[PDB]
Amino acid sequence: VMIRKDITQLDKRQQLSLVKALESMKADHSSDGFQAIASFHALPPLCPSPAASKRFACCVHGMATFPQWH
Amino acid sequence: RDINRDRLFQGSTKTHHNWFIEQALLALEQTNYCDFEVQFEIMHNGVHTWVGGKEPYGIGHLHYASYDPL
Ligand code: CUO
Repeated sequence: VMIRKDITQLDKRQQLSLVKALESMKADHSSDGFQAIASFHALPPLCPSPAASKRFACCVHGMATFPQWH
Repeated sequence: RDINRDRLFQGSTKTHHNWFIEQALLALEQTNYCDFEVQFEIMHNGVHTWVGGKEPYGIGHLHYASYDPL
């Protein structure tokens, strides 16, 4: 039960963690890292394959699957 | 209500720790109901004074306080 709350409700400590965590995430060299994670949604496009000539953006947008993907 | 002391909003910088919180948390600590109540009640008093302030007919006074909707 990880809890998601309104951003406003959040405690300073709660905020503290998020700020530090994201900042560290930014640094994260790993594929799990933030920059890498960002690429999932859009450019660089990963969808057809991570290395493919034509790449499309990962958007199952305009589809029923859309909420699940997000 | 003469909340002369607007100072109430002057919480701590960490922001979680507040006077109310410190006071309340301590009250929570006691197992005994009686012990709990003494701490509990005093914490209760602070708001009455803070809002009522100097004003003769207000939260601050036992007589008048029930009149205010706060
Ligand atoms: O981004 Cu693809 O949806 Cu909000």
